[PDB]
Amino acid sequence: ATSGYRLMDKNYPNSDVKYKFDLLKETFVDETVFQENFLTLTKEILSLFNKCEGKRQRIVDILSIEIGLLYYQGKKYEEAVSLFLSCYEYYTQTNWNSIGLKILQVFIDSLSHCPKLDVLQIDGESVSASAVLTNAFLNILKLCKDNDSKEIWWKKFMDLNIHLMYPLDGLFEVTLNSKVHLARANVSAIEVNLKSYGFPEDISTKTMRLSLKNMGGDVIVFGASDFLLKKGENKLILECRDIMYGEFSLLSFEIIVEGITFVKEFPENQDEFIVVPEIYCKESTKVLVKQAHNLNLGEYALELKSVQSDALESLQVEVEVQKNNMKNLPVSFSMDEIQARKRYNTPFENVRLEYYLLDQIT
Amino acid sequence: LPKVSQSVYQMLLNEMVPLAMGIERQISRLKIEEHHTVDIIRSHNLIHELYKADEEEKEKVLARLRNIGFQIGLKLSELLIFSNNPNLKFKEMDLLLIMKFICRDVWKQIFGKQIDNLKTNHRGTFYLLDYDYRPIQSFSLEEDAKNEELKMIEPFLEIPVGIIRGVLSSLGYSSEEVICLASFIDRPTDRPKTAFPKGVSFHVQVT
Amino acid sequence: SRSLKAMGEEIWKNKTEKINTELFTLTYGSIVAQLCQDYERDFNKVNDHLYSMGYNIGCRLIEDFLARTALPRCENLVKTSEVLSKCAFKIFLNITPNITNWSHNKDTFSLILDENPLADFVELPMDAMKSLWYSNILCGVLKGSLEMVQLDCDVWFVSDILRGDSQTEIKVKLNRILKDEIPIGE
Amino acid sequence: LRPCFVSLIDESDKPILIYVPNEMNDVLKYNVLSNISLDYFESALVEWHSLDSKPLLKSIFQLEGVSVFAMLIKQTGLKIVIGFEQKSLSGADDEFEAINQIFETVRKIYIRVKCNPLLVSGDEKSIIKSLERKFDELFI
Ligand SMILES: *C(=O)CCCCCCCCCCCCCCC
Repeated sequence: ATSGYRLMDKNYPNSDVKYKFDLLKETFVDETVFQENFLTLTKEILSLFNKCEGKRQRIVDILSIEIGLLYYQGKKYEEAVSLFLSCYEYYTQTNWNSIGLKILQVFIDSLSHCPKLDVLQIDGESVSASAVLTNAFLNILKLCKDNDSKEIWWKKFMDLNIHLMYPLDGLFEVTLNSKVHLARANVSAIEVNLKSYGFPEDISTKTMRLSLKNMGGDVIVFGASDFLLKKGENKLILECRDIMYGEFSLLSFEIIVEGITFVKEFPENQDEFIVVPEIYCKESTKVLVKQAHNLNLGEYALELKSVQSDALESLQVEVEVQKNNMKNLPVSFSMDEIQARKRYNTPFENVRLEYYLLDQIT
Repeated sequence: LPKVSQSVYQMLLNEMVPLAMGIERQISRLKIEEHHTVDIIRSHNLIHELYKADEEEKEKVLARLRNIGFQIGLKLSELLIFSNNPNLKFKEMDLLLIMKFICRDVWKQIFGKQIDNLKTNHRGTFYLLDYDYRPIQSFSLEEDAKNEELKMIEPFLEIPVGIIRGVLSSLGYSSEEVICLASFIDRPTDRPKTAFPKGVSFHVQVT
Repeated sequence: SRSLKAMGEEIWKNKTEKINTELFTLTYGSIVAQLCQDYERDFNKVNDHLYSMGYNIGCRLIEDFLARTALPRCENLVKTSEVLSKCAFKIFLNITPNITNWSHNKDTFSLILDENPLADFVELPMDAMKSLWYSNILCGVLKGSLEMVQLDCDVWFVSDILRGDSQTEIKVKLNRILKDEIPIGE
Repeated sequence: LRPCFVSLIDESDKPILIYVPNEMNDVLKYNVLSNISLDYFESALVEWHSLDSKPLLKSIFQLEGVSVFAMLIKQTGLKIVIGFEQKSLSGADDEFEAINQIFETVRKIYIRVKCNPLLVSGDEKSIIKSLERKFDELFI
């Protein structure tokens, strides 16, 4: 009231009435000693509170961050950054958004100011300074809900490496629009939409993959490479080259930006499985397998046909049987040994594959 | 304070099992409302359908109706706590106080009679015993068909199960460590014989 | 014997059991909530299903209403309006809807619900702001009950305070007064 | 009496809503005050009511020139905290009763919004929007 030296940001209701707080003009005669006087008082309070078991812990954290902000005001950031490592991210799960914004903003600024800041350790293995800085940055992106004024942090970091996952949710959300349909010769396409309400600017992605898992366990990936995400609602088609048919359950969606990978792992057992049917196109290379047409008595065989064979650089087609009794292989591609696989390598128009029935299977 | 006629409320409460089957049959008589023909099937037919539908259909309908009762209890409990203000605490002092509150208040404000004496193991499960169970006091089939009668009532007994489950929720315990089951094992011990012959018991367990 | 208003007040005063309105609101709201939940918020058909509810419950409720009041059969909209305005709502829901919008040749009219005890506190989402009615059970009850007094009526909602309109209105137009049956034998 | 901030916290220390009835960084100060007040409940320093089964208001502390009161809902675990300017209080018993009435109105609004039969199960955004518009309607 008598001087006006601001402490961080805390201000009182400006009352016209003044107070002659003059008799104690010894501990704040200058501007410098005031900061460490306040620090000493706060440290004494912190020590007394910390000796109260663990029944009063929130005020301890508030006082600690107050000490950190005073260190930041004093421009001795080396202690401040270390002090903030404890509650590095603590005030973001418990919905204290302004507290998290303030603390994590000052943390990022302090880390960005000092020259070296090569290595730091939080509770164990020494984590890279850039690795934690980018985590804090990406956290403030989703935490700060201000529409257009978040571009300051973006411009701060673009001008500023480890393959690093993150929980994509909170930045992007994706829903399945329509379902699979043929688009070109031998590629099944599916159109999806993703709303980018987290970042302010357009994103130059590198690879986008949607995984569909079968009930058996194997998976198929619908890909899309080098797609420029616009700021807002945008739709795009994901193409899969190597497909399987049948029921399929959605597994996960992945954005691969240059350096970081955002992953969103779906829940399990939704009973919203999508089906990948066969779509017939005249211009589509395929291979057909079926029992032979002309054959002798007791001389089984298969016929492999290559529709739309024409020119092809190369292809490896392999055919293998499955056992039924769960321990019998009721067919063999050899009279002497017991084989369960054929491996063709060269192009063909029509070929005759042998067969040797084992016991009785129809 | 304002009030509504009890008869219309009771009829609305009873007409949930017909909802519980009509809705499920719509997921899985004809007349024109104003321009489009809507289909209505009589309420008494749907209860008979629920008697004879399926083992897996019945479980789905009972779960749906339990969810309805859970919503009743969940919304109702906060209002009763604000109004009557019992001497409970949030999570657990003892289950006896919670059940005493339920018996003395919830059944007063839903039904017209206090629920009767309740058993107490003092460790695990509690039994809530009600005689003549108001919302089915006028339910019957025939002079001879008595087993069919009882087996045709059981879906109606999910409203109070859901209500109790909801009231336990928002009062500490969630719907994972609480299991409640209604049954007709109760006897008309010495009370005057009403229309319905058999009482109702709610075997409710917590941990 | 007595005026309809006097009859309704007298029967409501000391000839009926009573239950709290707030419990009724909770019950109906839970019903509509479950309907909303498991139809995937397809609000076009929840209206029809609530209409089916209203028809079913009112087709029984008419018996209780007539057993209590023991009124004669209604014959024209003029007296029917008086009845369901100044007794029938008073016995059950304890409200007195107003009559306005008398169409030409006394064919149709509208019930203005000054207070709707079915929606004592409700706030629909933006999805239902202009899709749901939330009070279809009332007009369903009206259609079901009036079907049983031997007169077919077309009843629907014109407006609702929940959707943001000035007042809640229920037009109760009549289609035809169907006649009684007779048992011939050939 | 215009409150400075209104905070609602459940049993799990999850702040539902810390609405401020709108300078810019006062929300930070109010959030810090709410956090400090949160731990004040489970403390032997203050004796809660525990008498006649009635919610009891209490003057919990004064930091940053903001008289802040709080109430505890014993049966549900809900916690309401309300702040006021020092210059707007005369320290009269009728003012205490008025503040208690404001607390009761806030509790009624919270109950009415929570028992709305269109809340899906736990959609917090709808609760925040409804409570925010109701508080806008009241404190104005
Ligand atoms: C001549 O006899 C006409 C009689 C009047 C029609 C009967 C009206 C009964 C239904 C009134 C509405 C009750 C409330 C329904 C919502 C639960």
